[PDB]
Amino acid sequence: VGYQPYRVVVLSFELLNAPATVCGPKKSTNLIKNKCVNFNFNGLTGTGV
Amino acid sequence: LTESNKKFLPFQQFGRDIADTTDAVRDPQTLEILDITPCSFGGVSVITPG
Amino acid sequence: RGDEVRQIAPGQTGKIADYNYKLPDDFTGCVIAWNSNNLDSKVGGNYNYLYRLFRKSNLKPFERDISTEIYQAGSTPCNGVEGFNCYFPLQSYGFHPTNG
Amino acid sequence: QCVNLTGRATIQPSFTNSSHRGVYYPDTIFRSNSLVLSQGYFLPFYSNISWYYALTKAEKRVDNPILDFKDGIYFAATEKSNIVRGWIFGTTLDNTSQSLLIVNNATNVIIKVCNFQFCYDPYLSGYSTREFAVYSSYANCTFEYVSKPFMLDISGKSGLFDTLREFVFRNVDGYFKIYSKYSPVNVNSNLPTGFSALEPLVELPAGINITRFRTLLTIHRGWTVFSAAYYVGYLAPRTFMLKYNENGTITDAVDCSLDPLSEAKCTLKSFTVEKGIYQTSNFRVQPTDSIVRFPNITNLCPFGEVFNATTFASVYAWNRKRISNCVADYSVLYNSTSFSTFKCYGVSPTKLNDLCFTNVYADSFVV
Amino acid sequence: QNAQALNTLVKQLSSNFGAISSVLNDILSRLDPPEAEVQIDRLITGRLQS
Ligand SMILES: *[C@@H]1O[C@H](CO)[C@@H](O)[C@H](O)[C@H]1NC(C)=O
Ligand SMILES: *[C@@H]1O[C@H](CO)[C@@H](O)[C@H](O)[C@H]1NC(C)=O
Ligand SMILES: *[C@@H]1O[C@H](CO)[C@@H](O)[C@H](O)[C@H]1NC(C)=O
Ligand SMILES: *[C@@H]1O[C@H](CO)[C@@H](O)[C@H](O)[C@H]1NC(C)=O
Ligand SMILES: *[C@@H]1O[C@H](CO)[C@@H](O)[C@H](O)[C@H]1NC(C)=O
Ligand SMILES: *[C@@H]1O[C@H](CO)[C@@H](O)[C@H](O)[C@H]1NC(C)=O
Ligand SMILES: *[C@@H]1O[C@H](CO)[C@@H](O)[C@H](O)[C@H]1NC(C)=O
Ligand SMILES: *[C@@H]1O[C@H](CO)[C@@H](O)[C@H](O)[C@H]1NC(C)=O
Ligand SMILES: *[C@@H]1O[C@H](CO)[C@@H](O)[C@H](O)[C@H]1NC(C)=O
Ligand SMILES: *[C@@H]1O[C@H](CO)[C@@H](O)[C@H](O)[C@H]1NC(C)=O
Ligand SMILES: *[C@@H]1O[C@H](CO)[C@@H](O)[C@H](O)[C@H]1NC(C)=O
Repeated sequence: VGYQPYRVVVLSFELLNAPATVCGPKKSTNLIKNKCVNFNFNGLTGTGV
Repeated sequence: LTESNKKFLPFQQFGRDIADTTDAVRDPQTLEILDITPCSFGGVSVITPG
Repeated sequence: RGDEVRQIAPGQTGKIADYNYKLPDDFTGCVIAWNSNNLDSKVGGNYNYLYRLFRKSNLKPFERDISTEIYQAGSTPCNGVEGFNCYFPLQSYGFHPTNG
Repeated sequence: QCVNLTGRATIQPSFTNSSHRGVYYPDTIFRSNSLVLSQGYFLPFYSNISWYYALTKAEKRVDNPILDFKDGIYFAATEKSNIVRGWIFGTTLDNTSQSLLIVNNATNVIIKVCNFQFCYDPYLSGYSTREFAVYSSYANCTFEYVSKPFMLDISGKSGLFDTLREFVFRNVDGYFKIYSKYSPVNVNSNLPTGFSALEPLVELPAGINITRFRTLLTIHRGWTVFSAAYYVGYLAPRTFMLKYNENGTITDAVDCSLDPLSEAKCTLKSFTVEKGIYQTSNFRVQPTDSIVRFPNITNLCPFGEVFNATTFASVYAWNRKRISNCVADYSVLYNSTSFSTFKCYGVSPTKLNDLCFTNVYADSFVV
Repeated sequence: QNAQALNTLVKQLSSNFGAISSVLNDILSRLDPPEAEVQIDRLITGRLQS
């Protein structure tokens, strides 16, 4: 070990505000409004109405 | 360290003060309460001519 | 396994850290590991150490799962038999003395 | 024995409200002679409390339904002759998954996290005594614990209740915490009104997933049940102001969400407010729903194809490719690779399932 | 003077104060909590000094 090959993959991320192309496996719930809730829009979280 | 008249709970070991300071500690070997006082005395003023 | 010891730490990801053992984010203590190829490897292969491979969701810190129910990895529901697209959730380590 | 009960007049609970009961000790830091604000899962003041009965008049009434266990519960029981004797905690309440059983017999309390097969109608009985008619077998077992009892002998008869027993159950970090307080009351047919603080009792390390629970009752056995009642409440995330005395015991508390007066008290960090007009803040409209909105991409990223290549690259001529329009699921490689190195810099590895990226690049080489 | 003081107090909310981002939302979105405490503490110190 030390003279044996290692396969290296490095991923570079780019958040930006353009439409998302790669996403996590999270499931999407139905949308509600007029109510103080916790939301998650394309990875952007927050709390409000 | 000095001798203290404070009474601890049977399972207590430390005593905390208002400003999150240790007041009295129970000796692990001889189960007696010893109060802790800083050895620095504030309020010393030096009067001197020039 | 030798390559999964890094997953025994607060805030790690992987099958070990997601399916069978998780540490709290405010953990206070020490983690100790050492190579045990001397007395945990058998010439024909030691297959008495098992790990979980499939679970519906990640487990909470210091939580244990013991259940051995068949895992539904496909659209169609399955039964006690494995069949197609449904697997036994527990898999056994393969430990040989000549392993790297 | 696995025997159903006959002659019960259905399960129909009544409702009431708990004025100021259910305050316990958050965390474990020692505090004395101070006022602190703490955020935790408390039982809010004047919250609706489910009420169940256990009496015979000659129609029997035994209330042992299956209730939900979400973020912990508050359990209280006005009692005479000790009909209530234990609880069942678990998620499926059968042989599939482990369950927690808390049972007090005539001399000791028995706690064991085990894999039970509970029957349809679990209950204890006593003649003399004849009990343990709640399960059939447990087989593989993990935990066991025996200590001093909490409840008294099932025999006896009176006209009014004598004791009130309050419990708080929580499940955090693989620990089953129990808080209790025992007080004598002379009430007739209701939960007492007042303030109660519950001291820590046990810290059992269980490490099981608990979602559902039910109560164990004692019948006399052609069977009769003595008069008893128990009450169920649910904890919710609130902010409380607590006062500690020199013993390190809570003596008073205010719920900062109850009304504007409690809001002013919590804002000013004092149990009494002078005459005037005070600016309050955060009128405690705490959210209770969490929503997620993600795009319509459903196909999975070809991580297996990328990692399965016959040859990757030379390090001096590393190959770069773009990944787009897929779902990043690292769990599909768990049976193949077992990454010996996985370090992330701009993000935390546990937040990858919650994030969406505009574009991703992948560089491959062998060193 | 009073209006300018209030406006400056509002506009100071976009300062990073040495954190990765001045937006509180995209720190808890990207960083796990015990790593996020450092950024949150820097932001708290700056906004409390203002
Ligand atoms: C601890 O041991 C010392 C030395 O034998 C003895 O003097 C002391 O009384 C002991 N204390 C306790 C609490 O046993
Ligand atoms: C606990 O069990 C319920 C039963 O459906 C399940 O939905 C939940 O994901 C489990 N929790 C964990 C942390 O595995
Ligand atoms: C009790 O009744 C239920 C249905 O009411 C039945 O499924 C169950 O088998 C009965 N108990 C026993 C021990 O047979
Ligand atoms: C709480 O319960 C007591 C006792 O029944 C009752 O008098 C009181 O009105 C209840 N609280 C409210 C806000 O109704
Ligand atoms: C209390 O809450 C329960 C929850 O279902 C509800 O059934 C009951 O009507 C409520 N009572 C009052 C007085 O709001
Ligand atoms: C639990 O009980 C059921 C019914 O008696 C049985 O089929 C099952 O095998 C039991 N589980 C175990 C682990 O023995
Ligand atoms: C109560 O349970 C304990 C188990 O530790 C046992 O030793 C004792 O004999 C039991 N007593 C009765 C009256 O069932
Ligand atoms: C379950 O029981 C079987 C047979 O008693 C035993 O071989 C196995 O090791 C047990 N598993 C656990 C997780 O206790
Ligand atoms: C609690 O403090 C009181 C004094 O306010 C004291 O009388 C009492 O003994 C203390 N509790 C215990 C258990 O000693
Ligand atoms: C690579 O792909 C081939 C065919 O698609 C498959 O048989 C093989 O198992 C894959 N390799 C790995 C390590 O999964
Ligand atoms: C995981 O890989 C091993 C390789 O020997 C294979 O035997 C097993 O069937 C695989 N599991 C699944 C669920 O494909």
